Amino acid sequence: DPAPATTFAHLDATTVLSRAIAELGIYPAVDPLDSTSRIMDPNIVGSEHYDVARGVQKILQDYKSLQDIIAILGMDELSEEDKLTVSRARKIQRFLSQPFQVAEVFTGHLGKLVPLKETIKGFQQILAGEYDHLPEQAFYMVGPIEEAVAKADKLAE
Amino acid sequence: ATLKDITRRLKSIKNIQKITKSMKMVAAAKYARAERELKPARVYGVGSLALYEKADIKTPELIIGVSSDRGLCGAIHSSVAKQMKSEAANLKEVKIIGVGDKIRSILHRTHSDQFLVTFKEVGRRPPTFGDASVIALELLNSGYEFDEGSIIFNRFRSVISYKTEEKPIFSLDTISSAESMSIYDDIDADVLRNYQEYSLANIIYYSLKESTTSEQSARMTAMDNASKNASEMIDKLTLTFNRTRQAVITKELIEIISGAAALD
Amino acid sequence: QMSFTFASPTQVFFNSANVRQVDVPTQTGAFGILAAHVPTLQVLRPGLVVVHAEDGTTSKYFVSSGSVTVNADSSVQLLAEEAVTLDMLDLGAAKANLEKAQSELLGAADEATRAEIQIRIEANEALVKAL
Amino acid sequence: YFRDNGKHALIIYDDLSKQAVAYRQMSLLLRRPPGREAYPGDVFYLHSRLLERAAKMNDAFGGGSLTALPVIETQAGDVSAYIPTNVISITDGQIFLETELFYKGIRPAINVGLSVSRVGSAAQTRAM
Amino acid sequence: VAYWRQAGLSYIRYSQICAKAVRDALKTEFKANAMKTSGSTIKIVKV
Amino acid sequence: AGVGKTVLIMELINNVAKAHGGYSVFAGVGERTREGNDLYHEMIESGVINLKDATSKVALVYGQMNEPPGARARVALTGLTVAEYFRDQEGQDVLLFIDNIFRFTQAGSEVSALLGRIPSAVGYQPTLATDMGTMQERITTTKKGSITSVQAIYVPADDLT
Repeated sequence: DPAPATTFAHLDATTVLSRAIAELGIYPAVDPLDSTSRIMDPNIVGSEHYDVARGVQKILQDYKSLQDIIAILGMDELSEEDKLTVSRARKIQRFLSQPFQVAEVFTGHLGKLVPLKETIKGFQQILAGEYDHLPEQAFYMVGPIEEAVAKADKLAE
Repeated sequence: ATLKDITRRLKSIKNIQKITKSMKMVAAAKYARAERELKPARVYGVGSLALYEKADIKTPELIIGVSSDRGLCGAIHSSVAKQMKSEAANLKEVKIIGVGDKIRSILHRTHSDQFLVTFKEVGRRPPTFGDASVIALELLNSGYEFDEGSIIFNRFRSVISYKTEEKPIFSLDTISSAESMSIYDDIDADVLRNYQEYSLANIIYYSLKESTTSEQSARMTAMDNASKNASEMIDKLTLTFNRTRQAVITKELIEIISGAAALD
Repeated sequence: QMSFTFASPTQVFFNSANVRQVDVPTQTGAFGILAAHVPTLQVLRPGLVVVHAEDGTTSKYFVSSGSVTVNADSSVQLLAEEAVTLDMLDLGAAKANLEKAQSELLGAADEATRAEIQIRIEANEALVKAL
Repeated sequence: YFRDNGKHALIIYDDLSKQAVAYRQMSLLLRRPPGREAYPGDVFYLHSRLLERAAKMNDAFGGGSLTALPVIETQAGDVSAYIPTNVISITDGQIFLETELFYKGIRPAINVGLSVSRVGSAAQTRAM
Repeated sequence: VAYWRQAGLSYIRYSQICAKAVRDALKTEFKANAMKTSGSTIKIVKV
Repeated sequence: AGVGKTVLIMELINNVAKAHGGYSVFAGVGERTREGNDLYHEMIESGVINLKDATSKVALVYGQMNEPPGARARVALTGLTVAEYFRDQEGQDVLLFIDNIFRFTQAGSEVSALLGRIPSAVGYQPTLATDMGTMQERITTTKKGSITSVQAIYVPADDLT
């Protein structure tokens, strides 16, 4: 649509919220694959952030790729590292779900603010596979990754 | 993408779908057959083991596993692949036997050496007892002599289910010649071997047939799944289609007229 | 009594059926194990299997091979590699086979080959039993 | 004429697609509203009367006929297209021709399934 | 016997010759049916 | 199509309009004169039209493709108008066999364009709703009869969204 189409030029950061993500109830409901800032770059934001993000961006992306097959066609016609990424992407997915403190009316949850490190680290860890044996709901509606672990434990009963 | 693309997809996807059913029912038919055969077989392999485990069987102080040729019949094969790969360390000459041509690169690539034999035509035309004997006979007449031994196959449980089963293979005729087993014998080292033998074929057959049957159903399933999957998916697309389709149409009339016969 | 389990891979005829006895041309011998009977394994010859079914009926069979498996218990299991009911077997052939067989043996140089013939000879003969 | 003279005539309209184009063009140039797919509406009507003029006359009309063999050239199989849809709704069937077979050799190469005779069949041959 | 068994020969082989001789045996179409059993195609992979 | 369509229809006429002392109207909008011709003979044949009754049981009102739009466009309304007499006045449960609102719809729009009107979306007459509204609303059961309406529906593109 031309309007949004135009808009981008005038932007510096776009938050495109994904109807799908939203639809997954995930709140953050983002279309993270177009919630962006041009000002993403190791140069600017330090590479760690950047890279991790790129690893993520990627991870989702690859994952994205599969989806079309899997959609009718499930797994095992895929390798399990693909599964790993998928899962990770999924954990991550859930991890982006980060509750809403404001809208306890909507959520009941209290929402989180994640100071950056828990984020950078957070993903580095999941990526590190450090989370890759936890229940995915652990990341679901959490902010700081530790809490996801905490949440994991209890979700692990 | 555009209706084209979408259709390209759609088109092919049905084709697939159709195909997917084609593979499916053929397999299901095979399945039907597979069931039948399972009757004498059922007995038969079950029998072997009810000698072996009329009594029980033991080890001294080899494995064999079997599966199909193709995938897309679930990960049926992967299971045996898995479960024999798990084994081997302990052993006690080592051999593995993977009959299977799925077990062939899901397992003939590790034990591609420590395999004793592998058989092909592992399904993909209907295998029979004859084959079990075939595969049996020379196997004996081998130089890897049997140390340990388990037979891993997909034991069918119902079409819906198999559990990759395992048995012990104690072809090693000193299992037979020994223990209480010799006390359940009550007659010499001929028939000992020649049952150990005979029963090995029975089980081989059986196990195999269970496997293949499992496979047969698993392929059905795999082929099943898909043709359903396709169906839903079509359903979404076909809209997306339309929508863009009219969207277009309409919209062009706009540009054509009043959009460009606005005054044009 | 005996639960007689009669099968070939291919055909299961009686399955732990209350048969009185089966007299079995095991390579082992022809013995008529009735009912239960100690653990014993006997390997099935080719012969005819006579299934004294606990009822005065005896079903006839040719057994070719396999093993019968003699539990301790009542259930005795002929698992004949080949077991066929005599019904489907063929004299024209039996003789015919035998002739041939006998022809072959003679050139079937080496114990194994001769054997193969001999087995066969034996076989045809064992058909010839019933034929 | 023939139709009315008992004579059985065959007109093959070969092909109307190009005509339609022309016609549309004609409308538009006439300013005169066109319509669908930029084509005028009564390009249907146009043909409808025409094609209604292809008909099987009774005996009063000598039993004649004017059989109309329209041609439509599928433009990439497109028929969804307004006029074909028109025509489709008009016809007494359409005889779908398919390439693949042609390429197969298979000449006739038709897709019979897609071929249709809505009516044709009160006019065959027991033998057949 | 042993002219085969002590020709070694798999017991399977024996058996299979027997059975094969049965397959060899049988009447008419019955004998057709022989071949069923002698699915034995089983490709000879061998490592 | 002609899957004893007509036959069935004829049979339906039989089943109700006979049985229940109904009435029928057939409005042939944009059909083939030939098929209607055929239909005639069918109708004769069926005896729902009798050549012996110019008051048989079915009025065929035809505004075949060969007409200019307006005629085809009106032929349903026309018929409707008859049926309303028949409904109210003749008190009847009219069966109004309508062939074929789609072609009607189509016809309506044809003029919409050519009338220089803007036929609304997808090309279709902006008044599509109101024309319908009034039409569909012309149809009903009153305190008098019913015009029970049987509408042939050509399904554009097997699509109907």
